[PDB]
Amino acid sequence: DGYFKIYSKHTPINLVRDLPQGFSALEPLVDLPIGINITRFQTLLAL
Amino acid sequence: CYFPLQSYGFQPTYGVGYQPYRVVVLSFELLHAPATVCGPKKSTNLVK
Ligand SMILES: *[C@@H]1O[C@H](CO)[C@@H](O)[C@H](O)[C@H]1NC(C)=O
Repeated sequence: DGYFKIYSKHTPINLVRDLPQGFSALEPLVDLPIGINITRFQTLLAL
Repeated sequence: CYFPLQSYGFQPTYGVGYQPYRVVVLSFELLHAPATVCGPKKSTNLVK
């Protein structure tokens, strides 16, 4: 309904490569009253 | 042929209505996207 919602979690981990077996829940980070359609996304990385 | 614009000259001696008057219009748009401007929700002292 035009609101763009982000939820997020940070944790320390000590593991080689895979997504970890275990349970945790994302807290709400921020909610933005944007009002745009979104149908495609892209990611931004450091060189 | 005419230049399509004219300057006002406002000099402080002119009659009322011939004088310069600033104008501002708050035009606003409704409800097709999330409510993004509105007034202070007035609030009152806390009772228990
Ligand atoms: C989002 O998509 C719908 C369906 O095509 C359209 O009615 C709406 O106006 C679009 N929103 C914007 C901001 O273009």
